[PDB]
Amino acid sequence: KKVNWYVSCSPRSPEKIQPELKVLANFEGSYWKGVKGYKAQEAFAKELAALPQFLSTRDRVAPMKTYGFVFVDEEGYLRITEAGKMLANNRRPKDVFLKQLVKWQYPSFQHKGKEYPEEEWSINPLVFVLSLLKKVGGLSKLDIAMFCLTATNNNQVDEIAEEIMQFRNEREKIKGQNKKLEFTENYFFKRFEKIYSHKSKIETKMRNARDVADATTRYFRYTGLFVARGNQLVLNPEKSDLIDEIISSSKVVKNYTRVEEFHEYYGNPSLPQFSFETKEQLLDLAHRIRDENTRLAEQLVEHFPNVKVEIQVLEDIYNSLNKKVDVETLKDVIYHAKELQLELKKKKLQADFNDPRQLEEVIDLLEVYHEKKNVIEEKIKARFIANKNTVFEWLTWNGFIILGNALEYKNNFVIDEELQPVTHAAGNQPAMEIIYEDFIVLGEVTTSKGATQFKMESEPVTRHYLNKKKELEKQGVEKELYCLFIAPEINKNTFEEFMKYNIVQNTRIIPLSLKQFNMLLMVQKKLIEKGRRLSSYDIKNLMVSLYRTTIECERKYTQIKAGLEETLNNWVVDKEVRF
Amino acid sequence: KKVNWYVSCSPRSPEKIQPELKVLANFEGSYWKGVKGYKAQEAFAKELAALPQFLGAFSTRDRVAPMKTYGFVFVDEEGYLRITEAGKMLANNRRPKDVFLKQLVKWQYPSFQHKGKEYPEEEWSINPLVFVLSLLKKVGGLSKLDIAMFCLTATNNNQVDEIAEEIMQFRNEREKIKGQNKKLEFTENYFFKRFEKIYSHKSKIETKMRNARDVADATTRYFRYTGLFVARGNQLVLNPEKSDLIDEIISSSKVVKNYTRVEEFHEYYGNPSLPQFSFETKEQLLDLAHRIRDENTRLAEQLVEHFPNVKVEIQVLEDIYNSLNKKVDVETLKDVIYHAKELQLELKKKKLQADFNDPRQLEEVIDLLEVYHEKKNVIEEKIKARFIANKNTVFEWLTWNGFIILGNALEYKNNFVIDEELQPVTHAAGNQPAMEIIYEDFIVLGEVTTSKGATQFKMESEPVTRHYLNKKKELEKQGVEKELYCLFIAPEINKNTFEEFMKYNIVQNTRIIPLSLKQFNMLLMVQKKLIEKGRRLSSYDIKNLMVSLYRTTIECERKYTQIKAGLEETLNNWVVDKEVRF
Repeated sequence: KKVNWYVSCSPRSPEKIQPELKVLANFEGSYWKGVKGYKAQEAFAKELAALPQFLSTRDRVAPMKTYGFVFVDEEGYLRITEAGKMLANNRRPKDVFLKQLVKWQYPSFQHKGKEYPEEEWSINPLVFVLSLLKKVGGLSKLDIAMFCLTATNNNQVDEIAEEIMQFRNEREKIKGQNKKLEFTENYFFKRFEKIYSHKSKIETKMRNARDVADATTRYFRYTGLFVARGNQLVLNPEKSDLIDEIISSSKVVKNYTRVEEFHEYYGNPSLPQFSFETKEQLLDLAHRIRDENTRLAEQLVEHFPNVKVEIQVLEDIYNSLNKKVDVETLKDVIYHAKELQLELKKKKLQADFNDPRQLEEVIDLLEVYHEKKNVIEEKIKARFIANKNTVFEWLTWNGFIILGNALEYKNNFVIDEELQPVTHAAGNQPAMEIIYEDFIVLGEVTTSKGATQFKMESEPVTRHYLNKKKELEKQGVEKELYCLFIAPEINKNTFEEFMKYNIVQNTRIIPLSLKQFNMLLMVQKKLIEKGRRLSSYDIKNLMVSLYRTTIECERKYTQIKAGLEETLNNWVVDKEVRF
Repeated sequence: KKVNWYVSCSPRSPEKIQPELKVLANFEGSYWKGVKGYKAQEAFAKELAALPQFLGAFSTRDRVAPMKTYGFVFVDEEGYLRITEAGKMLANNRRPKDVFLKQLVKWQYPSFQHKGKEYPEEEWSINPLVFVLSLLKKVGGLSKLDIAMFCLTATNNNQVDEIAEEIMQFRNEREKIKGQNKKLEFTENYFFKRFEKIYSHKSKIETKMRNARDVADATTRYFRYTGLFVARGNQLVLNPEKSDLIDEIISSSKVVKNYTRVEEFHEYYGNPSLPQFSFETKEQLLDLAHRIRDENTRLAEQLVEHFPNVKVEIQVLEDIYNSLNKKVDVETLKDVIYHAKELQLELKKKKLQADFNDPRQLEEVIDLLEVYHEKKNVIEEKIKARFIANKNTVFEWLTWNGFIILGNALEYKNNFVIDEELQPVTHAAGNQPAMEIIYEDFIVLGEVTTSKGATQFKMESEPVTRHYLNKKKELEKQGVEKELYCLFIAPEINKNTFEEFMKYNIVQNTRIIPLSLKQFNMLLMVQKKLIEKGRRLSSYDIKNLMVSLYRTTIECERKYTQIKAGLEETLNNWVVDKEVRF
């Protein structure tokens, strides 16, 4: 028997399921089971690796089964559930996840019989964590790896809440931040020992837990039910009504041993049906969010006219309802309108940033990346669920939000409903794309150094830029394209290589040290103190200048290097603030 | 400016330095530089050629250069030949692997031998052996090829992280490539291009790659000699019994700046006490001595019931440690520790007898021996994938495991070199049999070759008979009264080689017994089946085999095919006698 439930790491973040599932849907109706199925699994594996997204079958497909996107009918054919179809078509993907993860239970068709007896097992894991959080405050990745994976029954909420509360109480006693880690780590080894070389073996289970707890946080956050506060998973205050209804109507259905019958329920993305899902109530919910958005916008359009973008998009979303007023159209309007709200929140950060303490938090946090590896990991884990690399992307992006005037601040790393970081940008994408009135600036960041940096950033960066420019041409968008490449320490060979690309291949890649990126932030801080702020033109100008310097200066590493410092300081001084 | 360091292949194996150095030390205080130097260098070359090792002058500067490179010797400001303290130790044959360990650790570029324009401080600051220690801590093992590709062209101690990085990636690229032949292509291609960036063009980069390979070989031999590294398969790894020493070596190593002036530099480099290690006090040397004792006592105690031939080592340990009843000084302790490790190594040879109770381990030696019936290219390929050593050395090694498996010897004396985990390094010298197996009341020399036909006759007739007659005179001389046999093993025994030994047996009173590889394995097969049944060969059974085969060689009709069939029958008789299933 098993004693933990798990969220697979294939992939670690949910948004990567969609492209694989889209490819898998093409094998619907293929023989899939045993030896007669080899030809299809083989053809799939292969058409799958051909994605830009990837440049063993049973291991990738398993999560898709587990979340009831797909199954194998009794006579051996691959089937795609209604939920799978919707996700493959990219229809309201986070709602599809929310509803599947809410119905997720043990036992199930995947996890039944011998290894999963009903004496031990009866749990909806997502809804467990929702109930559990109603008691405890939030749960770090380690809480979850420690305590939650091992829970096998919805009944164990209180027992497990209590036991966590005590672990917090026995840890408050241990003085020394160093000594607290020992206590925690030893408690971890012991608790798992009760439950599962002796020494090296339990440690490997503890490793596995920490991995699976990361994935868990990422999947649960993608639902919009949970968010991050600091390094703690907690409930989303905007979803209280829903979470309630979810806890109330939850259940472990007993009919899980026959594949067709089980998936008729578990594959159904309309289930569970919630109380507000009527035409009447969906209209109210659609209107309600329009009001929230109109409001947010209206409080911001004086100081920050770049919100006219969102305003126009809302008009476009809602205009559907002049054509159709059915349940389905309403759900799409509501989904899109919440995405658009999330865009509005990115623009509201612009306003939050008129507060020097808020602006300074980003500066100060960015500063941390000057410190040594060990101090980096420490101040991060204490403040964020996502790892340091992903947080650097997050922070830089906030930097561009500080500087203002973009029509869109397009993070390519994943964030949650409270704009907190989750997952880094995919290999085929820059970390962010900042879209202005008449130019576009890509953000490429890294924390890697020396020979390693060249390895890792040279080709990706130039390729992203060249791919992006191709796409603008294709779409006939006629804005200049720059790329700011930001690192705490830029490696000489990396720098020279982008220089080569700028003059030879006509890229506009501008390397700025972290120190230099920060000066921009401080510059904007001081402007705001004096009731002024950077314009779209100021940023354009800075980008044009620094690029000009890259192609016009003598082809000597320290020549260009000081040339950038030169152009930079020109622009700095120009804003007529000293220090 | 040079881009690689190097271990000379003169000699390729480090144990051959000692006798040269001993001869060379006789020339201490001789003028050695330039034109007045000619007389001395020539007297030396001549004395050097007199050794058993150069029979079975030329450029000296090449014989002597490694002795300069490792700090055994130098030419002083006035141009006289001087032997450093390390050289003196090694000449006298005191703790020679320790001497080597210390000199190779201190060894650096740049140096007194390797300085100036060819070796600029901008590019060069490396201790080669300590670099490979560091590197291995990251990548686990390094094949010769690895060493050829990545290591010889490192010129700075700080390149470790970088080269580790680069290797892991190369291993990740290679691992994804499907198909053995295509893996080889990529490997050769990566190698080719890498060395192109560093140095008929194609054939010039390939000479460099070949050299790199050869130097990698000598490198692994010298490094293994130190005991710091052992072989696992065809990989050089760190010796896990040496974690602590390795870490201390890494921490305290350095490239000293005072290399330009000869006397000053050698006062450091020729000092066989440097570097001084933490445990090298009387107190901690005592603990180290006691700790090795306990290792030895333990392995001897888990053996002595079923393998009472470990009584030899038990007694020798006693003799070694009883020195400390008389003196406990740092020097006596270093000697005690040195010998007790040597003796530990003997205990491990006796432990193999126990490991071999496991039918799988036994069978591995049979199947490896079995590979030498294949074509030359199959042999090379199957041995390069499993050993650092060449297939000729590995054949001596397997034959010797063959004798361990048959059991009962007081001593299994490999004359070829093995490392601290008993893996093979270097074939036996031309003036020795490959092994000497010593029992209670008889001795068996083992001579083996992979050679065939006229080239086997040419190579073997005279050295085999000469080894036998040298050993026999030496026994008489020492009053050791045991009969002396030799088993001569080859995959295919040449008619003329055979008849030559038969001739020497009956005319010159040798006891040379040539067995085919096939017949050798048949013995091991027999002992295997005896073990399956709770039995095993005794010392008697072995003696009986040797005596009988010998008798057949001198008693049978003097026709080649008669004696050849006589051996088969005697062998089959002894096999039948053992009552096993063939």
